[PDB]
Amino acid sequence: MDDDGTGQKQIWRIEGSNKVPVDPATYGQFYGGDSYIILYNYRHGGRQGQIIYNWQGAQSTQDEVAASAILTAQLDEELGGTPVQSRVVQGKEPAHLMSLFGGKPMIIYKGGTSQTAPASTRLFQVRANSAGATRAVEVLPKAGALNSNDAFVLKTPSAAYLWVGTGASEAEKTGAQELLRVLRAQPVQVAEGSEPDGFWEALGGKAAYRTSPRLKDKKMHPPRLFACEVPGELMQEDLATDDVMLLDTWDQVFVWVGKDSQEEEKTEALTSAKRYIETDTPITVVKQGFEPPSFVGWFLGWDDDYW
Repeated sequence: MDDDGTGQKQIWRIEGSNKVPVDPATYGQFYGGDSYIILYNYRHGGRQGQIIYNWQGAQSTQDEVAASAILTAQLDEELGGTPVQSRVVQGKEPAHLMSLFGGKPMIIYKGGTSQTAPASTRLFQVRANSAGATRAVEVLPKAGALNSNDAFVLKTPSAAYLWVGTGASEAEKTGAQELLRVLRAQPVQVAEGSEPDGFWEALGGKAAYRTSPRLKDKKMHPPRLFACEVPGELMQEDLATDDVMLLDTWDQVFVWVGKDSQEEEKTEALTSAKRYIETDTPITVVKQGFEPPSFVGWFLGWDDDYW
């Protein structure tokens, strides 16, 4: 798709069985535990058209999802079934959808509706893909949560650190700032290995986080997650508990084993890992629930309570 995503849009959130208008002041912010609908109006090649994006966060419950069905179909009917439908999952947003925010990052708040209240020790992971689309995701305000490849955003109602990774980009730098903007707070530009005392004091305590040689390093052979090749941003949900996943991080290959996978799966997973390499490196095996900081690092906004 080629449109610049600066057309007139409207954004509802699924609340029970209805869609309720989201504050236009806050378009671009999204609760991860909530589904949304975006009527996007655009003119292009002399012809107007509409796009319905049906966004659904990672924590979004099945009843929410099922309700967005009726809602979408209704909305669609109202407009005379002309708009182009597209259901989207947190992290698999197409370029177009990510451009709908005038360059601003998509920020995703932990929690959502059932509207909760935001715990003001709150960590935010900030990652950009190749094309620059930037996502700002809220992780648990712990300490082993950080990684060198990203920029991160801390907050206490006292201090507000913009933690930079050594493999972070300007696009990742910017978006952290743009978050702080929305978050109404004043930054303190930290780098990796130059943290104040109060830093780790807010994280709960210093702990050697999601770090590695390929996560640390600067000039990016990107990560590549295979089931037994997952497209888009590498999410925790991407990890089917009844499967073995290959995570090739280029100078390392992991073999993530799902809790409920059969044996022969792990057995040829490994076999496949070996043939995958030798047809142009550690083959570290990791079990579900037992994820080393070096594994979890590559994922966008990992939860430990997740399962």
